[PDB]
Amino acid sequence: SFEGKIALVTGASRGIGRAIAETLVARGAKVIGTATSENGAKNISDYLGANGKGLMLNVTDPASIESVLENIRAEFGEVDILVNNAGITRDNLLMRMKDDEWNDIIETNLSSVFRLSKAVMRAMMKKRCGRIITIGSVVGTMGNAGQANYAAAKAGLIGFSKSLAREVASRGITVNVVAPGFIETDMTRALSDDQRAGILAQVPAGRLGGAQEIASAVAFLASDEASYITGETLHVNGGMYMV
Amino acid sequence: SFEGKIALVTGASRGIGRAIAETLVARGAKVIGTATSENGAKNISDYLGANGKGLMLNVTDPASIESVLENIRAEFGEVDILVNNAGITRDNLLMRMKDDEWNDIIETNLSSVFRLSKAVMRAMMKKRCGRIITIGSVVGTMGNAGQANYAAAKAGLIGFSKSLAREVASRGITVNVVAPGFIETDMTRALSDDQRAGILAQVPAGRLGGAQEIASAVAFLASDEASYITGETLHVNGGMYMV
Amino acid sequence: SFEGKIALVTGASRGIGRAIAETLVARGAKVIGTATSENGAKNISDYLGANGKGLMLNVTDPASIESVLENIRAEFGEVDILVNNAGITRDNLLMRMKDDEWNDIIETNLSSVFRLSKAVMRAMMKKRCGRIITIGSVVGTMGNAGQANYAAAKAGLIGFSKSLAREVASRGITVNVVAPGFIETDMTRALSDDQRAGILAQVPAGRLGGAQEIASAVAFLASDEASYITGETLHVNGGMYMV
Amino acid sequence: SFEGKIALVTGASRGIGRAIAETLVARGAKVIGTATSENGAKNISDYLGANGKGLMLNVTDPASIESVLENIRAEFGEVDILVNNAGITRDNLLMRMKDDEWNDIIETNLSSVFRLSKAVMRAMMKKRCGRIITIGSVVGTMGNAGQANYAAAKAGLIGFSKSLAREVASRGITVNVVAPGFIETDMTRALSDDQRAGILAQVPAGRLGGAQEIASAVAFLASDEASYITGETLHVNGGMYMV
Ligand SMILES: NC(=O)C1=CN([C@@H]2O[C@H](COP(=O)(O)OP(=O)(O)OC[C@H]3O[C@@H](n4cnc5c(N)ncnc54)[C@H](OP(=O)(O)O)[C@@H]3O)[C@@H](O)[C@H]2O)C=CC1
Ligand SMILES: NC(=O)C1=CN([C@@H]2O[C@H](COP(=O)(O)OP(=O)(O)OC[C@H]3O[C@@H](n4cnc5c(N)ncnc54)[C@H](OP(=O)(O)O)[C@@H]3O)[C@@H](O)[C@H]2O)C=CC1
Ligand SMILES: NC(=O)C1=CN([C@@H]2O[C@H](COP(=O)(O)OP(=O)(O)OC[C@H]3O[C@@H](n4cnc5c(N)ncnc54)[C@H](OP(=O)(O)O)[C@@H]3O)[C@@H](O)[C@H]2O)C=CC1
Ligand SMILES: NC(=O)C1=CN([C@@H]2O[C@H](COP(=O)(O)OP(=O)(O)OC[C@H]3O[C@@H](n4cnc5c(N)ncnc54)[C@H](OP(=O)(O)O)[C@@H]3O)[C@@H](O)[C@H]2O)C=CC1
Ligand code: NA
Ligand code: NA
Repeated sequence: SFEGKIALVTGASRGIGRAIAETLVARGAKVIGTATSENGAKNISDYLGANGKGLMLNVTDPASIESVLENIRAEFGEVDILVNNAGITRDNLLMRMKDDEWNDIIETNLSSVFRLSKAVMRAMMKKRCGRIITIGSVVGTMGNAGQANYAAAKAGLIGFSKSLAREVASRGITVNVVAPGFIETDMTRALSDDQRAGILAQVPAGRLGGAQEIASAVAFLASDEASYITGETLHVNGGMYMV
Repeated sequence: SFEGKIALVTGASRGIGRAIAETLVARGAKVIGTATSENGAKNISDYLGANGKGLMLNVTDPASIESVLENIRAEFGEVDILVNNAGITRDNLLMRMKDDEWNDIIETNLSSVFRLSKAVMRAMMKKRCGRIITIGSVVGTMGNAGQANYAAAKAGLIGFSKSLAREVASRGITVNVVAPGFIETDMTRALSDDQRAGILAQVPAGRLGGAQEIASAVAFLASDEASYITGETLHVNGGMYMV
Repeated sequence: SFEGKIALVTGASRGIGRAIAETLVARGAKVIGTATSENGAKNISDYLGANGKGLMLNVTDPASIESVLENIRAEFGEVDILVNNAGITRDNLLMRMKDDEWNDIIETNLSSVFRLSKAVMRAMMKKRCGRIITIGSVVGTMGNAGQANYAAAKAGLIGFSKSLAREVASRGITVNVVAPGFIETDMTRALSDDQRAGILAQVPAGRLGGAQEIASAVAFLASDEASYITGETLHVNGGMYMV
Repeated sequence: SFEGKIALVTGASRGIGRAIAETLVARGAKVIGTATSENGAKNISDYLGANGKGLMLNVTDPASIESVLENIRAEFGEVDILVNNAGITRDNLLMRMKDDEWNDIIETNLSSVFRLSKAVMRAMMKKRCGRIITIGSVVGTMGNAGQANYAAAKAGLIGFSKSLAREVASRGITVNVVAPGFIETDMTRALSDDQRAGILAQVPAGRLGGAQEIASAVAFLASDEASYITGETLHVNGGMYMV
């Protein structure tokens, strides 16, 4: 399914990013997963073993981006599949939201998509084949109190993706977004009973999503069987929102 | 894979419906495909072989629906996956559109979705597992001059699907729409050389889609890897429209 | 603002339809409001007085539609502004939904839009000016358990409107949808405390909408100041849903 | 009318911003319009006369924002209506897009919306009344080749607006977006004869929009007749895109 393809998955330490990396490996890809520390990069190298490696990447630092891409090109080849998964939250109601909480979210969650996409596009255009998949959020579509920064970044990456899709579609490259709802992570596992119940009440499916479920959606769009899907957002949210 | 799941694909004679039926068989489903005539049903039985059967079905006729589902239950079992693919066009500008052209489109393309979905839901709710997937159209979301009837039906089945999705989500059933752009079939071949050039100019991918590309999307949603996707529309249109 | 214009408002007896009629009159229109009984038509004639009249109209009966339009053409002139407000509900979970509850909703809420729009379009096309505005619902966009019929009709009229908009836009006619959320009516006034509280919890604004608020939106789109809005849905729902 | 309401319109020198400012004055608002230079501010003061004032504002500079709002509070009072109209383009295909062209668009077109909205919200929350309206673009929803930066900002401000809308709705404040299609201004005049023909071919209305048509939409949302509209995008594009 992905035999001979090279994938770059940003933020592949755990959860969604790790499930994406593992799924792509399971279906034949060579995967480079990234973390913000050399130790995180080591842990990624450890689970990937013979099927890829971990590298330290800061998606807000241009020099870090060039270093990582040159390493990949030296050891593996040109990136066929880019999965923009790295992302953070800095929640606050707007009157409490600090300028840094705004700027860091825009930089890490939106400007990252610009930087990484631009860095891989030339080789994909030459090859007349490629996949760019960004992990958005239901919050980008519905909005959410206390997450106006996160919502701005997650909505903004859809506008970005639609525009890039229009630029590259004629050369067999697709550019799409997967938008998760509530996914079980270490964060949600630490919530109280009342807090989890409050989350579940929002989801018609009546459960949290799994990291693997997001990985399944990404792997579908990354495949040869999604060649006619571009500029699309695939919502994976148990019916929490419906558009 | 779909080992031991029973799928009903309406309108499986050719084009998108046939591609869906073949894909579901290849991945382990027992498939019942339908045509509007007994001769068409036999042709379906021929290609399905030991993995399924063709039946004559008119999706506008309640007696036909009832007879077909009883035949399926007697020979195979209860339907696990319903694919509402049957559909027609009756194109005209509104000023020329005949009552029959409106009504036949509503009955064939919209009311069919109600009738078939209702007819399979009880058993899916009992098993706490099910898939309903309806083939929509880009035209349902974009609109198209000369197709106000078709657009009404294809938009209407999205509203229907979101509502049903909300009713059944907590019992492990998903209800989704796959919305193709222009696909090379007997619905499209009838266009002129300049209509085809006009359509191609609207598609960033620079090509018509293939029937197998829609089948790939349907098969993804029908699978256990799409359990957290419900009330969603998956657009497969080469970038012709982006939402 | 509407001096010299003729408006037809279907279902103008009370609530939204009556507020629409009154607002259009207040801004200079001549208004014909419709009801399903001769007595309802009388009550409309009574509030409209010198600024229009009531007529008995059944939006599912073609002969009734021709009769009403011929009366309007004789007494007033050609319809400049059509507001499709007539609509019903027949709520039920899908396994309890009767065929008549499906068919009556499609006929009254969706096929009506086809019939009335077609009946007024020729004169608007000749005049190179016109407005068609249909009252949709938030349910058409979000879906709702127990309203799959209503949701199908309300979503279907958006697809219809987009297609018709594309057909007529070049001749200065716009075709739009106003989609209310929860509006205070006689129905909601009769609800229990717990029932009203359950509704309000869904609405960030924390109140029900007024019939006049929907009328304001319709009057805006009907005006000369909305000439560049077409194929659009204007959601008036206090933030109950956001697209 | 807006008797005794104070409106701030960013970028009111010409085009859409000027039309918005003039419309709000004509309907009784006291208007503060802004330009990036003192010479531009005087030109605004000239046209506003006794009904308002021009001020120099840079929406990327926190000190400029603070100074301007203090000037408004000292002379007029607290802002009741904020119209975020200031915006720029820095067009390029992604492969040629410079870091500056990305960053300046994000700062000017997206982060400005955060900064200005935050700066007026406290007083609106105290009064239990307010309007925030941001000028988006069709490109935010559709995407456009060569405008991935602009699209990211214009999509991003929708996510922002939905989130803020959710925070403030219960206190009688609305937060909405008006999304113009192609409007005859200094942003568009720079296109070639064949670009203009290419744009016109994409607009069913068969014409560019007027600046006053956007002002009409803004004025409707700013009014007391749009109290139940929040978190909404009002598309004013002649049918160029339909959602
Ligand atoms: N419910 C959920 O969890 C949902 C998550 N998402 C999205 O999924 C993605 C994964 O996040 P989440 O699920 O919270 O799980 P994590 O917090 O495990 O994933 C975030 C990853 O991003 C990396 N990262 C953070 N900052 C930077 C930076 N400056 N440069 C490079 N990498 C960075 C982290 O690296 P490190 O490991 O080195 O710290 C980490 O691997 C995000 O984009 C998030 O918005 C979307 C919808 C729902
Ligand atoms: N082709 C395209 O570009 C696109 C197609 N679609 C949708 O995809 C679906 C399949 O389209 P496509 O393969 O192109 O179409 P085809 O016309 O090739 O096939 C239509 C199928 O539906 C069956 N059918 C028609 N009427 C009825 C009825 N009353 N009861 C039961 N079955 C019926 C036909 O049966 P029989 O063989 O007996 O005539 C046939 O098997 C449709 O829903 C269509 O709207 C959507 C977007 C684009
Ligand atoms: N919360 C709400 O109330 C909302 C309502 N809407 C929509 O607003 C519209 C008004 O409905 P509602 O608010 O329930 O108030 P009403 O029930 O007062 O309005 C319905 C109107 O439709 C007329 N009508 C019913 N059947 C027919 C028919 N066959 N032919 C012609 N006219 C008919 C009725 O006529 P008569 O008076 O003669 O009985 C009545 O005037 C509907 O389209 C509804 O879907 C949308 C969103 C929210
Ligand atoms: N024209 C069109 O077709 C469309 C426009 N839009 C949007 O409409 C809005 C106005 O567009 P339009 O009238 O065409 O544009 P113009 O270029 O005519 O005007 C832009 C305005 O924004 C001001 N401005 C620019 N940068 C800054 C800054 N850093 N701080 C404060 N003010 C600034 C300008 O000030 P100065 O005069 O001092 O330079 C000017 O008043 C924009 O947000 C644009 O994206 C959306 C869709 C279509
Ligand atoms: Na989708
Ligand atoms: Na809208």
